[PDB]
Amino acid sequence: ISALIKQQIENYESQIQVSDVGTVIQVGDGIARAHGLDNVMSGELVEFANGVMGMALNLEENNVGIVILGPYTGIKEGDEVRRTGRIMEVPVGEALIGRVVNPLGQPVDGLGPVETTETRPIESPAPGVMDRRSVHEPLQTGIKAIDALVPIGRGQRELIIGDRQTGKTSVAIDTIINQKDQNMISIYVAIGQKESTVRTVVETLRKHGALDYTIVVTASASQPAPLLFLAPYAGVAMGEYFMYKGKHVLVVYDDLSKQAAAYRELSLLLRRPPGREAYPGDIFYLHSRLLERAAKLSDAKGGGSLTALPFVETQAGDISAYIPTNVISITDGQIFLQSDLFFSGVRPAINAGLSVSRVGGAAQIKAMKKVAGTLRLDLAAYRELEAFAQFGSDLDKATQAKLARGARTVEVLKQDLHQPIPVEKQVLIIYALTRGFLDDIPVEDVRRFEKEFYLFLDQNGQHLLEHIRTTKDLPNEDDLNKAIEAFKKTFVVS
Amino acid sequence: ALDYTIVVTASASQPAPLLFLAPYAGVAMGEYFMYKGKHVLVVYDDLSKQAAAYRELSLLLRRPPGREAYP
Amino acid sequence: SIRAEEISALIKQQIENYESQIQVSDVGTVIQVGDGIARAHGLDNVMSGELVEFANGVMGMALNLEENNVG
Amino acid sequence: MTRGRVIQVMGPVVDVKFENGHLPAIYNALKIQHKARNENEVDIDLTLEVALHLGDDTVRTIAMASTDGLIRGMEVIDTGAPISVPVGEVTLGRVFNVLGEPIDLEGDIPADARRDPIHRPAPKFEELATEVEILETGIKVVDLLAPYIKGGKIGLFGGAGVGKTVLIQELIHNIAQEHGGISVFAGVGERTREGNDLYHEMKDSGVISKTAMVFGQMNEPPGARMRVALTGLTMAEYFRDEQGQDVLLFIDNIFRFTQAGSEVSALLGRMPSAVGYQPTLATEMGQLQERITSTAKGSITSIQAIYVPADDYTDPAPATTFSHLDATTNLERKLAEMGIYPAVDPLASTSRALAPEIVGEEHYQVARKVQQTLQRYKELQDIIAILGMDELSDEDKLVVHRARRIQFFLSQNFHVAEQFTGQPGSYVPVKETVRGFKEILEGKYDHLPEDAFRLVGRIEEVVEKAKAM
Amino acid sequence: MTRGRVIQVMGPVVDVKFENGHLPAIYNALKIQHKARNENEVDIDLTLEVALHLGDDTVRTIAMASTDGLIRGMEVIDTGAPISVPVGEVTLGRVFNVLGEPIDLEGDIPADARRDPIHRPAPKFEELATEVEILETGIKVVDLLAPYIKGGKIGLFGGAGVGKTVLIQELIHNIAQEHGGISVFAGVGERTREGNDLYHEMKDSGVISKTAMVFGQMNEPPGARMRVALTGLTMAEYFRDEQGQDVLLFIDNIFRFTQAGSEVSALLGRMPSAVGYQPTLATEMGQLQERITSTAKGSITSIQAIYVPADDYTDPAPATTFSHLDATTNLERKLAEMGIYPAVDPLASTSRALAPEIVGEEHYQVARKVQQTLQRYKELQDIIAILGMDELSDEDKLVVHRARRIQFFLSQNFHVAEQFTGQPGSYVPVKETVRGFKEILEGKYDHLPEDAFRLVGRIEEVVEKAKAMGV
Amino acid sequence: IEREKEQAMAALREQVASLSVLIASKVIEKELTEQDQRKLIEAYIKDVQEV
Amino acid sequence: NQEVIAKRYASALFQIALEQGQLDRIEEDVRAVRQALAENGEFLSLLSYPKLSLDQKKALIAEAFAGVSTPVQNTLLLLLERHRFGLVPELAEQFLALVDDARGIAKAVAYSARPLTDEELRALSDVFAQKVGKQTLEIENIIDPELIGGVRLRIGNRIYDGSVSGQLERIRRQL
Ligand SMILES: Nc1ncnc2c1ncn2[C@@H]1O[C@H](COP(=O)(O)OP(=O)(O)OP(=O)(O)O)[C@@H](O)[C@H]1O
Ligand SMILES: Nc1ncnc2c1ncn2[C@@H]1O[C@H](COP(=O)(O)OP(=O)(O)O)[C@@H](O)[C@H]1O
Ligand SMILES: [Mg+2]
Ligand SMILES: [Mg+2]
Repeated sequence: ISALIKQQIENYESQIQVSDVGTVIQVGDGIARAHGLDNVMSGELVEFANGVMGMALNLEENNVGIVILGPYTGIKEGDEVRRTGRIMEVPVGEALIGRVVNPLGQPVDGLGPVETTETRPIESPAPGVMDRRSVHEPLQTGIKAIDALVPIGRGQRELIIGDRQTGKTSVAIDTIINQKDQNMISIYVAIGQKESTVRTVVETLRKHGALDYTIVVTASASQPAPLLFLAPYAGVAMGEYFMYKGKHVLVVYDDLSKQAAAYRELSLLLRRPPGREAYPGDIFYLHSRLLERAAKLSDAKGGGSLTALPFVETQAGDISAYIPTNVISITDGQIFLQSDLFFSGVRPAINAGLSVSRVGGAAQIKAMKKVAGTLRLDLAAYRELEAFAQFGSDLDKATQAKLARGARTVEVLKQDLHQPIPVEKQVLIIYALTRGFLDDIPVEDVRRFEKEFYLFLDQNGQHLLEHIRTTKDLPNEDDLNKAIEAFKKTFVVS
Repeated sequence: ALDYTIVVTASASQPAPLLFLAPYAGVAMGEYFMYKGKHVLVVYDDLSKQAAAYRELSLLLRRPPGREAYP
Repeated sequence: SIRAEEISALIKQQIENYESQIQVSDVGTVIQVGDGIARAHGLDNVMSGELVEFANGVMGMALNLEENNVG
Repeated sequence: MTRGRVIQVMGPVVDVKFENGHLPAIYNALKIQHKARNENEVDIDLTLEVALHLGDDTVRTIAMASTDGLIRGMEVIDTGAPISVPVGEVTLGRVFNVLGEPIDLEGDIPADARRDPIHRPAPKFEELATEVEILETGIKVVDLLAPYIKGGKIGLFGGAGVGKTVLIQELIHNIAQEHGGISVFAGVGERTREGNDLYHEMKDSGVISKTAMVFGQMNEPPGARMRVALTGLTMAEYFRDEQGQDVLLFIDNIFRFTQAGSEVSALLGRMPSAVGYQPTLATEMGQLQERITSTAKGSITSIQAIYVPADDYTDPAPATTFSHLDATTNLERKLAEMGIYPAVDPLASTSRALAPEIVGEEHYQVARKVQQTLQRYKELQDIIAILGMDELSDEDKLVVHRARRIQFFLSQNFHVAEQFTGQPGSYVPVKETVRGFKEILEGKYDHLPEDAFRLVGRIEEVVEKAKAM
Repeated sequence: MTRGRVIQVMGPVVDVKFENGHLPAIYNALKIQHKARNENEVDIDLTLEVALHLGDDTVRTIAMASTDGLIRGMEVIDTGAPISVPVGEVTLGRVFNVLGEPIDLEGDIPADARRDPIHRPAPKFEELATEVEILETGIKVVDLLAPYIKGGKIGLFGGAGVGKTVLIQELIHNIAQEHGGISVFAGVGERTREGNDLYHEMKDSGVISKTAMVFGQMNEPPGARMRVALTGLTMAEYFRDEQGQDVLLFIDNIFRFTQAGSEVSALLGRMPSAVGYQPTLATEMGQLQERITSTAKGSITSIQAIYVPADDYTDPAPATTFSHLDATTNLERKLAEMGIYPAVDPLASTSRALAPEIVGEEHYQVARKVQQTLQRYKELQDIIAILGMDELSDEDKLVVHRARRIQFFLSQNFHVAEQFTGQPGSYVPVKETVRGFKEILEGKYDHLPEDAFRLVGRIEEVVEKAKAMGV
Repeated sequence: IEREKEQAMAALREQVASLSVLIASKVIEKELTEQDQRKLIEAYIKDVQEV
Repeated sequence: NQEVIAKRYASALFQIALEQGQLDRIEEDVRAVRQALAENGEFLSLLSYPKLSLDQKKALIAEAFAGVSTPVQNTLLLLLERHRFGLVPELAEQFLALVDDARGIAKAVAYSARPLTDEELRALSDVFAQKVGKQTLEIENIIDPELIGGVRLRIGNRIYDGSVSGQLERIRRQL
């Protein structure tokens, strides 16, 4: 206490600081105008008298349009706005891993300061056409229906779209928890969520040890619209520090529709003329300069990637709305979550018809392809025959080989919560499903069959797991049929 | 029935402020008997005309419009 | 709300020629150019809906005649 | 000096000009006490909430009462704070307006009382509660099928003769009996005679001594109706923070909050957002419903009525409230006419907390078996209608014979209904209702008549009611 | 010696003030090159184009890159010309940004190369060529019902994620090798990874070195995306004017041109137009689209994907561009959710070349009878939806029974869609798709099941797929 | 607990710093400024030279 | 929105004063007009009164604003005809800013705990004239005795602080 004070009093030297100030004209609804600031540049961080930061959007001929980044109730007409000299810096670094911060990079969890060295600008250009490379590496989510049906590769943008209370955040937390073995650095950007739910999300990440590699960037529902507008841009600005070092980064945006609503707010308060659904004209460009800044770099740039998982909340499952179709035409696929399947018990409620992956298929691990093509056709046949053939009898093939296998596909593709599966066990259980080995186990016991089969594989079939873990191909099919038919004698049908 | 009825009228040809101030004159005539202990029935024939007239007054006074240009 | 005719080249020649007002009856100078629209200071004796030629030879139709400019 | 001049008056919007540097901050309160100096003037007591800074030392305010009589040049007090509202034990059993002044004729609150500001930032990330724990109400349909959360937002769907006020009143009685907390009723934008009826119901039911009422009603300007939930919530926050207890916070018709915000935005001259709503709809709703949270000190759990205009659950004013809700308790007319009190529709009522990781495995399995049994009974209603009660099957007759016992065991005797029915009413803890519904599902009480299950608390009480009949 | 200062910076839109009598013309290019004197400044290399005149010697410009870092008072250099783009044989095999600069890392184009200005007036009346002849595509819906024109404008209307980039890649795969002339690809506001994939399949398939590529992807600020298609177009019209070459032109999402205009229009000082669009939504697109023409010197057959916002065909930017196109294929989400790929609406898709004098008589009768059965089935949709197939009067049952088969034999497997499904994909000539649809209309294949017609090239493959199904 | 301890230490330090600054200001107020005014002018000149 | 229009009108009057070669007289009587309208603020409210006709208000300006030069009086009458008489002090301030930009005189405000001597003011002018690029410079001095032992000088919108915030800087650095 008294030693460092004397050392810093013996180490200081005198200086005169410049200020470069301006005075406030107007304050209202989170947006200010200000005289002065003659040499301020566009997009520069400015600082008010009380310590609140601001963002200069509009440089007009005598005033500067400042967007207040924080609580605007302490800012009055006549206050003093000074410059910082910097264009929208957030602190970036390795030291930010394990922390919960606001979109300006200031710590919110209360575990001390975040001691970083370098900063990156919030609005930086995307990688070029020749700076990219095709997505060929798997991003394993641990969800069986994702990793089988709609696979995600490192470097793409997979929209996860669905109604409220459909399990989007659960899918996000499962695929963040699964990256513990990989060299993936996750980022969870929470935009407009309840801060109690973000609190429980941080706690269920630290229970599974996930805060050793992930960063939570929160901008809650009570925060003003400028902090809601700059949460995803802070997410990519914290991810690109590791992306351009060669690392691989996952970035999840919880409810980008709550970013679009807040940018609609921030632009209608700037009195900009709105379009369809009262959104501004650059509501596409908002998401497009965000998600296109998430790439798979080439070997000259470093090889690192930035895989993004944005969310869009629909109203009554309408995928043909304005913000959903704006984000579908940016991303490389979608995972569409039903509410009918979610309330009928199918969790994760992935609608396998409306969900698609574009660079996926070139992302699967050379075993999941062979194992999961038949799974996808069986599930499509089941969910297009169940709605029509509910009443009345039919022929024996459509009564058995479609429906009695498709109910087993549905019972396989269900998961419990916060339990991601390694991909070799997924490959083996969908092999046992599609090769006709669950046709005698009844529908009500397929999940117990799977839970016991994983414990069987961890003891006896370890060579199969290590073969898929190293070779990535399936093992010898007779050698695997021996293990599955040997487990079936042990299993009790009940 | 005109031994106990008061009639307040504001026609379509009357200016929009009289259309706006007809029902407030109605309750101003009614509250005098209400706070003496009597019982009053007040009948507002087409308050939608009052809504249209106050829309007219607020738009000619160039107050900012809302839904269906009502203030 | 700045007016269109408040240009420091136009204000100069109106303060200089304030005592003896000269008339811009047939000539005119351009204030704004954009998207097929021209505001023109001057042109005191134009008719509404008149053929009007520029210095290039391009024709124009004088629709709006405001107080100190021509649309 | 902070003495200002009135510049513009136009409806509920007042523009006031101060000196330079002495401008009031946004959301501060501005009092106007003007006694008439001659016969050409009107006495005025009127307060104003600062909403903008317009420049030229001018401030655009919103008004909390009628602006008739205001003169351009009438002088305005700057209070230096937002609307400071009295907090503490002096508010329990009192009715208040949005300014924190008693509507009741019991007496005035003195000047030395503690007054907390109406506009507070929400509690931080470091102050919230990490675990989701269940607020136990003792109402079996609530804490068995749509369980509440300490810090939760709950949607009452119903009204007009389905037992909403009785449910509200029994919630106050049970929470203030067992959990030791208090309640706060914030009547936002709802009519005066229903506030009078609710006042006299809580007056003659004894519930009112443990609650505080805040009425901001229809006859008030939109700036007065918008700040009602905030001035009831800042009364709930005293007992969350200083006392550290679990508080209820009732907001009757939360849709009136959103539309009063839309009206204040239309008066302020803002460009309208999607449909007819303010641009700041999600931000105003977040600044309301992120202070209704559970901290380490206590909690505030809010039961809220939602209007859902045009029968449209995708309208932005329902759609932004539903992003904060955690449970819905659908009140049905059909269950009220059947003789089931409370009239909570068991199948329509859902909850985020009804999950095995939150409540437990036993409660979850019993609740899902109850829901499946009632759903199959609702499906067999048409078969019983077109075919008769008998000759369906053995399993269908058994599931009807258990489901009707279930749907009559859901009703309770309330402590609030003791003044009408004479029976004392019961608080049923959640382990006993899980045990009771498990024993009804396992067939332990098939031999008892089904009219003993109606309007009784526990399962031992239906044993004694069946042996008494 | 006459330079200007920056007055206002409002997003993509910069105000520059010059001296009296030295302001530029509309559409001229203005360069900002700043040196970052102290720590509080940023190096800037911006190009601005003039858009308006405001009076008091001020100029309303649109920036071509990001304006982050611009200080008021910064000095602006006038160039005296619009954005000049290098053109010639030096653009074949190269990839360009919006300023005409190469971005393929293979070098830099020399300063003595020929540079045409972007902004020129459209070709006149007397210069155009109005010959109509079929461009054969190998796609059954396109060959049967909306035949494309060798030298005319072609539009691919669709929603979001419905198949128009897959369809533009299938048309590149079916036409661009067979074409024997210069191709130009303008990427306006599509994905940047779709510019990487497409460049590498041009490299793999050898269509590069007879291809000039220009990308203005959705990361770019809207001043770029308003001028990308004009750069690709001045590259194409050099070839068809100065060389008389046949030119393929491909634009993915020319909707992004008008959307980028809408993003700037509010800041330019304009009142809102229909919906959120500029008032100039028709003339800004007409001054672009009417330069993409076939004249007496050469032809440009331009195939353009056109995004449709919120699946609303009545929106002004999809509605005002139907009048520009010769042949269209309207893609439907309702057909894409049925597994019908290409999801071309067979009724709403039209052409100027479905006439008996062009495709022949038999082609025309088969096409019109296909459209008649599909229209009768669309009329019977409500009776089928409520009352089912049971009450139809025994010719309407035959209409439905044939129209399911016709609707599924419009779907086809693509070469490009091999990465989606594993199925290798087909190329159906026009005579064989007319023969196949004629044999479906004659009743020859009523006995086969309807799932045997999905994703199948010719009608013998329908026969062998039904044989493998077990009929 | 460790975090709480660190926070407490930081709080105490902040309080001490605040106390010290006010006292320093009072001492400066007490101290004669005639000598100081000349020095400040020199310092300003030096600062100008530096910048 | 008034300062840009005042800059517009003042730039027009500045170009007139340079083309007539009479910049000093226009500066002097613009200072006189600014002092006369800052002395009494009821004159603008008198000229905003509707029952006075435009010719009567022009007669009030021609009788009252006499002795000023001819372009200044023509500028005031042109503002009266355009209903822009409310921005005459803004016109005067923008015009004197343009005149001081032409002459090279800069405006600076120095806050010092002691009243500065004239040699120190000349030294500060000689220091900051090379810093802002101007030829000469002016200092206005206000004591403000909350400052302790230093100078806090402001040129336009840039503050050169060396008085108190060294101690505030070091207590912000220790904490
Ligand atoms: N795979 C699963 N298995 C079991 N339960 C699940 C699963 N996924 C989600 N849930 C349950 O669904 C509930 C809500 O899901 P979640 O909150 O992820 O949806 P959401 O769309 O993010 O909701 P909101 O949009 O309101 O935040 C959770 O409480 C969780 O218990
Ligand atoms: N011919 C086809 N066969 C199979 N699937 C297709 C076909 N065309 C499109 N699709 C599916 O529809 C999606 C449309 O993608 P794309 O055309 O790239 O986007 P957009 O239509 O928005 O430009 C693809 O991801 C693909 O999965
Ligand atoms: Mg969520
Ligand atoms: Mg596309």
